[PDB]
Amino acid sequence: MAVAELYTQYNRVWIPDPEEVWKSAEIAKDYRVGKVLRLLLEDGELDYSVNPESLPPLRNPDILVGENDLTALSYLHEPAVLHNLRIRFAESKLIYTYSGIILVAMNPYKQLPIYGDAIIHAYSGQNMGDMDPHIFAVAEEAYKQMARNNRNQSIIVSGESGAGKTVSARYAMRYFATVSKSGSHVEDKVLASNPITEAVGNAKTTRNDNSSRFGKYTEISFDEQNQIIGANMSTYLLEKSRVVFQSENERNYHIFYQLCASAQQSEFKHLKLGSAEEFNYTRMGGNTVIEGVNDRAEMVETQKTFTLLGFKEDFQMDVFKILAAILHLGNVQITAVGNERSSVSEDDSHLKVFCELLGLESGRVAQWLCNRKIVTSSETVVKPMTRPQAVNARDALAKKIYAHLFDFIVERINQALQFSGKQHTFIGVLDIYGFETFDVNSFEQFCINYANEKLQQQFNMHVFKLEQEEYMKEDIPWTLIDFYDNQPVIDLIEAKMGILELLDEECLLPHGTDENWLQKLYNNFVNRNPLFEKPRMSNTSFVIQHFADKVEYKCEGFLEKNRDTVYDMLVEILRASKFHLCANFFQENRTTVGSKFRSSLYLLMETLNATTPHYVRCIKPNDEKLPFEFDSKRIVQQLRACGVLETIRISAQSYPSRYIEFYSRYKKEVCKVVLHRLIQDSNQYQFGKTKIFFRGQVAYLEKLR
Ligand SMILES: Nc1ncnc2c1ncn2[C@@H]1O[C@H](COP(=O)(O)OP(=O)(O)O)[C@@H](O)[C@H]1O
Ligand code: VO4
Ligand SMILES: [Mg+2]
Repeated sequence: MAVAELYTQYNRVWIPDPEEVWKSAEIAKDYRVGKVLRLLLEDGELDYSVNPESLPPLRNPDILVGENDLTALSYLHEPAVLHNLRIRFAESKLIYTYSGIILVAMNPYKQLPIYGDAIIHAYSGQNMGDMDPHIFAVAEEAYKQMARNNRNQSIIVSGESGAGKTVSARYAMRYFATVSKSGSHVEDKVLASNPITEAVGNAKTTRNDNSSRFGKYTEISFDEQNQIIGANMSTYLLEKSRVVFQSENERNYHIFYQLCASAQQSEFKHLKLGSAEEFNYTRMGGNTVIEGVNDRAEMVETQKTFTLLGFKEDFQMDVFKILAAILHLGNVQITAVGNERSSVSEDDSHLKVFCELLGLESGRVAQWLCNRKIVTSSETVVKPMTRPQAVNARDALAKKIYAHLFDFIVERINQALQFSGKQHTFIGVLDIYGFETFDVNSFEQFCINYANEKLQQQFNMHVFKLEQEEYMKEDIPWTLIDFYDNQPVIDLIEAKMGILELLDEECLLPHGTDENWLQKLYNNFVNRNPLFEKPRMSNTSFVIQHFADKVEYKCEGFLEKNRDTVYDMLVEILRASKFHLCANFFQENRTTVGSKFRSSLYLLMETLNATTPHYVRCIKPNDEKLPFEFDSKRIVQQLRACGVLETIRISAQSYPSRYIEFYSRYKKEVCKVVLHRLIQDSNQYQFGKTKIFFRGQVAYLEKLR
């Protein structure tokens, strides 16, 4: 129709380019309705092959600065979004951009002076959209709605590893803490909870120098005057294998390096530590230092933060003792005796420190690192362990001790953040590990990536399903916006016949194996479920089509990691610990890791669904942690994965403000003909079965009051 009349001389379009995904091209001669199109490139010209139905994407008119909200784009398509963000990022140094209520945040990889108190208060009391896009605006909007509607809110940040979720979450929490002040100083303690959990919960990966290896949901509690009174942290599966293993250029958890960097301080001498390079549990990656990070200085800050939360020096030394003990455990020499047996010397210097610190008997530990007890009714058998088996038992114990320590710190943080008053409302801040893939992906990545699928599902259910259904039930004209439903890959993972259920099945077999489980995966899903693949050149791995990328998983270690057990005799020894904190960990007060995880995510998703969400979509602009560097191919891959274009389409098309409430606030044939004969714009508001939808057309009537 008129479409062809838009493609004329002097006009520009987007065409595929390998490097920048899309490249611009100017139209030479006007277009004729119905097969080709002549364009003048930046360097030369060609007759662009064209589909008369789907002509090349029209380019938008240049503006001095990229529009603050992408819904404002006349021609809404992928090239427009990619280009607007590039211009705002590379040229204007703007990391934040609106897609309606949904915020897009680009990782600058550079400190920006835009988070000060003056700016915080400039955003306070303002309406969403009045100010430039900013994480504070998202936070203010949630605060505004909580107070005005007495409704619980959620800040839900998303994106792949290193995109900037944790940073966004912390700045949102800082905003809340500042505008709630002056409380009659609980705010300082709520904020302190983040860096503590980072010290024991974050570590350097090749994607992120400060990668979160656990999921976090922090409910911030408010009183009736909307002042912070406390908070509660829910954590989700910590990466345990991190304690005893690192791949090249990766580190263990930060606090180990903070501790080792403090080895020669007087207060720490009794822990008998050395450099991080002495210990097997911290040296494995080949590099113990993070560029720009002084681990000794971080130890000092960590100690201040513990103190801020009310954890005195003795409490701090007690956790440091556990951490030191774990390090020494990793350096306990286990030697091979023949081919079937292992041995640990009771005089092993690291074993002695380990036992001194945790108050254990060295003869007992050495014995039961290298042997296992088998109790039947008829008898008790003691079998030797091979050195590999002994190492595995040793490392399992280390992981278990650390897991308890982490839970213990979280629990005590929650005790310190408790309140006696009544919780009027709360704002929940979600910060979980983001999508990640490496040369070698295992059980850890599978769980993280499954969690990210569920979050994308929760986003989609709210933004696309629930929202568009409301319109259809209210019976108004609505053109449907398509989105990619990731329910299938989710079912493949979590449902009755799923990967995780099959893993649980194999784990019940006493002679279960990773290989037998993998074969069952092949048989059930190869050439049967499209989202499941077997590489042509591998009989040890499987591939999953996730919303964001395809990921290849090695089967090795899935059973072990799903079972997550320690030998009874080792647990019994630590249960008899003469160190109070350790004995508490292993005191006596079925389901697998995979099953506990599913249940935890189910409860989290329904927690979120019972709040008003506020979505922040974080994008990692490049893979080299470079300041304001725009990698087009990687960015467009993330935009597609998060359904950013579709989010903008439904954002532009949606009615922001939504009969019985109409009359009383300020039959249905009357109220309509009343408003119709009141405002000359019939398009400025659409009437439904039981509600009238106002396009900011609703704000006009407000000021008339
Ligand atoms: N707004 C920001 N300002 C400055 N640096 C940032 C910002 N967002 C991210 N970064 C940098 O990127 C790093 C990784 O971000 P992070 O939030 O920890 O990632 P994740 O999404 O995996 O939680 C930050 O620790 C910092 O180096
Ligand atoms: O690297 V992040 O795990 O914190 O998503
Ligand atoms: Mg993080």
